Amino acid sequence: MVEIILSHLIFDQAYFSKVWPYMDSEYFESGPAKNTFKLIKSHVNEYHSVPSINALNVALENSSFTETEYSGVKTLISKLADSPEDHSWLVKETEKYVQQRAMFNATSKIIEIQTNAELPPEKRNKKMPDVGAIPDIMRQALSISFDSYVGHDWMDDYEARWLSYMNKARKVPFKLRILNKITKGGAETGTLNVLMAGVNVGKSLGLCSLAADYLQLGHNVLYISMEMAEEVCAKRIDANMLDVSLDDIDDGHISYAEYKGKMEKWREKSTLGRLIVKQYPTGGADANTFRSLLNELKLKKNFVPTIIIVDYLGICKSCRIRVYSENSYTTVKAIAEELRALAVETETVLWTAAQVGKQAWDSSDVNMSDIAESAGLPATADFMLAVIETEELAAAEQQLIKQIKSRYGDKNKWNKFLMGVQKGNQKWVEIE
Amino acid sequence: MVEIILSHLIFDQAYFSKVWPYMDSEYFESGPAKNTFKLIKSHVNEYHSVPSINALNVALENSSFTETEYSGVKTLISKLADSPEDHSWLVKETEKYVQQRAMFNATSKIIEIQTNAELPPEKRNKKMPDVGAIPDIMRQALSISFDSYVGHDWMDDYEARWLSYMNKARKVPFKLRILNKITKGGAETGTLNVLMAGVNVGKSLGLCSLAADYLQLGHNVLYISMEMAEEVCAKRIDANMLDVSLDDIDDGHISYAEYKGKMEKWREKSTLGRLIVKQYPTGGADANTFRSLLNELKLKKNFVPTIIIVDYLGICKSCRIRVYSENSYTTVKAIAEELRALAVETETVLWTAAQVGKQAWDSSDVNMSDIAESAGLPATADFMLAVIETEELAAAEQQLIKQIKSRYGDKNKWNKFLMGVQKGNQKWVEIE
Amino acid sequence: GKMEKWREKSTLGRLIVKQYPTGGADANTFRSLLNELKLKKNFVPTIIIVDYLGICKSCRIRVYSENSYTTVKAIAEELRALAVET
Amino acid sequence: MVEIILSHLIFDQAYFSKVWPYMDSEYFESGPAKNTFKLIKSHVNEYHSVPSINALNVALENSSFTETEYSGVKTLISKLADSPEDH
DNA sequence: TTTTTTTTTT
Ligand SMILES: Nc1ncnc2c1ncn2[C@@H]1O[C@H](COP(=O)(O)OP(=O)(O)OP(O)(O)=S)[C@@H](O)[C@H]1O
Ligand SMILES: Nc1ncnc2c1ncn2[C@@H]1O[C@H](COP(=O)(O)OP(=O)(O)OP(O)(O)=S)[C@@H](O)[C@H]1O
Ligand SMILES: [Mg+2]
Ligand SMILES: [Mg+2]
Repeated sequence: MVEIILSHLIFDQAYFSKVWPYMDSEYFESGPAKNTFKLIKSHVNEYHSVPSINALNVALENSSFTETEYSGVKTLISKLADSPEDHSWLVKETEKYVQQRAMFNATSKIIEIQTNAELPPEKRNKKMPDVGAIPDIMRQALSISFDSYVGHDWMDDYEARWLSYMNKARKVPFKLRILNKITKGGAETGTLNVLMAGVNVGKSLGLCSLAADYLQLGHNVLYISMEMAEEVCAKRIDANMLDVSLDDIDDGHISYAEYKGKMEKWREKSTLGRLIVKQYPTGGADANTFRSLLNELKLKKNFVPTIIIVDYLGICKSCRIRVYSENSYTTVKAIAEELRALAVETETVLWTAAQVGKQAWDSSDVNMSDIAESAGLPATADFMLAVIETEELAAAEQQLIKQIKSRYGDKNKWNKFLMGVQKGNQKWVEIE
Repeated sequence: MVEIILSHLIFDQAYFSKVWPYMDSEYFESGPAKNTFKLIKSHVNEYHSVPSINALNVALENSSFTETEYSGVKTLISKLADSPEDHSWLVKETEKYVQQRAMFNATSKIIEIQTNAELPPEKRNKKMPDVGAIPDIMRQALSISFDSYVGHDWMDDYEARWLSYMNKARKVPFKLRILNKITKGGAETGTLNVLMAGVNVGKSLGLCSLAADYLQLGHNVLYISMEMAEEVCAKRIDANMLDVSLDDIDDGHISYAEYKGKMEKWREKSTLGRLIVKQYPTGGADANTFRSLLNELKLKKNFVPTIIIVDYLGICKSCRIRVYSENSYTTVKAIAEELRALAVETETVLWTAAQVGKQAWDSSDVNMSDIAESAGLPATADFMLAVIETEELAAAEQQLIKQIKSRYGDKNKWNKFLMGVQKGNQKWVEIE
Repeated sequence: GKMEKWREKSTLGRLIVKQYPTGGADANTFRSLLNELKLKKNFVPTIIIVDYLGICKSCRIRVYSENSYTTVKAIAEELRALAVET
Repeated sequence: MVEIILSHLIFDQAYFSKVWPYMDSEYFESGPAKNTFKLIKSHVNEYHSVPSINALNVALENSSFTETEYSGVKTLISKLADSPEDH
């Protein structure tokens, strides 16, 4: 049914718009269909417009086809006449035909490779790849996109925009009321959020608390620890969930009976996600390793996270440059860009913590210029919180959170607010 | 690798238990391998235990097939030896072989289906799958892999994590009341512990004292001196262990009789550990050099250290920054990260020392900002003790210790505590 | 009601919003996007607005063959060349 | 004496202890010996242990090698055996 | 070899 495909490519515009990128010369035939599709594709890539019948004829005249190909293309172009068909049905049939033809090409290549490899080494040909590259061509036949989004037309796509507005398909709510009220319903899907604070003042504590809350809200959470082992972060999360004090696990003040009892009482709830903690060596993992980790989790453990928390994002590799090849600014900006690209690609909320230069350690006020590792991070950041803590504030068992950078709302409404962080329990609560 | 797989299935149990389920009768061959695996699977089904060579022989005897196949399988069970290869390599190569054989079977089925399709409809078998069934089997070719430990799940790994809780895994006691009290059972294997003090305050004294304390408690210590020679470090260890003042060691007050007697007395103590001292030129020690000499000499001296000490962290050499760099911050941070990574890879407590800034030499208190030569070190350090010295405390033979940073406990609970120092004895004592 | 009221106006143009991965887009990628908007739709922009220039990737430098003042300036020159060309 | 060197690398543990870290790929020849030591290097860098004969000629030795050099490599692997003498 | 950057220290 290639003739219908070509006729609707030429005479229809919505049809051409819907499925251009999945049209390839290897999908029709070795005869007139491929030739006329080559004509169409040449005109398209040359003039950036759907050719008309006159344009196709003109391209035919100044071509290098023999008599047989000329006659076939001329007849096929003559047959091209517009007909009324269902748009969705046409799209579905195009998907079916493209899938079937890709599978046919794949299996033909498989036959060729297997048959030639069966031959003795002298009889076989080196022009054709060995059996080793069977799976890739086997998996490329199943990796056809079939969906292409060119842009968000402001006037033509206001229905979907309003559906996203009312449905809040982007916001991911917190468990703290103050965070929701300052972020207008939580953090969005493809975003990078930052906790800015000094050394040993509650960065990883805050990230573990956020991970615990997300896990409580039925979310698949992937905690990527860079400074402490898997058991340490899992112990912090255990202290947060089971309400066991962190000192108690060390001192053995909790019996295995009660620990297992509350573990069971947590595991029975259906409002509980899956948490996978994956520590990497300090400065030894990159965004490509993160993507491979996601792929392996999905394939083996059937795990696709919705929240990915990376504690101390700074100690990574940019995956584009050699490690320590550049200065701190360049490599950190590249790592942050890769992290936000991963967040937008997987539509996963990405939380992290930022180091602060010595000029703001033990200081009651923290600004965005006080960030240490780079200035390419705050530009790439969608939300930053200062987690300041002075001696007096630490005495009162609280931290001063400052909204130094907010893209979800105005950062001058509730700029200062106190948070009741419980240092022992690795969890913070709202003062209200 | 049919022979290896069959052998380690018959003999090994860890290999058998790790991957029994990912084994199909059609993975092996059309000849003797399939028959032997059929016999193994039949024996496992009849009796839920791994068979033995005699069991395979008798099962072959009571089996019935062609005499040529009988001889082939009998010869096949004549070569299955123990051959204890590595288990990780075993499972990895078995996974590779299984994936290759699954790919071969899928390819063969695809060829058969395509050949059946390219036939007149009269001469076709309806039992054969249609062309449309080809894609899904391709997924069955790609969706084959052994389950592997990807991350640390917080729920379905809680029992092992509790095992790591009740067992004080990754803990090394200190033989000192305040140290074990503040670290909640010693430092953890694969961490960074640092002493920050001014110039000539007792950093090397402290490291030697810790090395001796570990040596008493049956610990192997890899001392790496960057400033002092091996003889000097051995002398400091002697002064700490034998309670001989540094004056008496080089003034001749120590006699060979007493020295020999005390040495043999410590030799008879089976609780005594093993200590070595490797010296490197100032700024000429590398992480790769750490592993090399230990690797070959580990075979040569059967010595593996629980505690690795690197004197004067600030004057080491990086294994990633190839050329010398004037930037203190980047180089020192990279060196600290390299040290922490080496410690975690070897799973051994790493101790070091650090230099305070020029402004902290005359100060009675030391802050974390007053560190020198970098700010990446306080970020990479799991534990930091400031050895504060002042004239009044020096007169009282006491040095203040202030836990600047602690990931083992709360650094505000016992932040400041006096520790008695015997500089002549080069020893640490706890004030009661 | 407001959307349809704006659509009723004959003085209203067209707005196309396209998001690119941070670092993934390029001046040649921008040109390909313009060609795609001319092909798929009848859209030929008169105003092009980019949130930030330096995020993009140079079409001539491979990845980071040189420093910041060889890629950022190259992208700026490529974007001005795009403006002149279109 | 590359054959003796590789034989004692594979079979003698004490020899591997004092001689392997000072060994390199380009220290034997450009023929089969280089390929054999490359296989050994890959195995040791992948598992931190000396490969067995089976781990060498079965798991490896099935890489992208031409027949002329693959035959030589398998011949070299065949002629490997321990030699009793002092370390 | 020009640049841009974060940084420690006189
Ligand atoms: N194991 C622990 N037991 C008890 N309290 C702890 C423990 N670890 C940390 N704390 C407390 O939590 C505070 C912050 O700890 P962290 O979670 O490491 O915050 P941090 O800022 O990420 O630390 P770094 O190493 O600078 S990133 C410390 O100052 C202690 O008061
Ligand atoms: N051989 C020695 N004899 C007597 N006292 C010594 C000796 N070595 C060090 N000390 C004393 O021990 C204290 C500092 O010793 P060390 O630990 O060697 O110095 P440090 O902490 O390593 O600082 P550095 O490395 O010299 S900048 C001072 O009070 C010295 O007087
Ligand atoms: Mg922390
Ligand atoms: Mg000293």
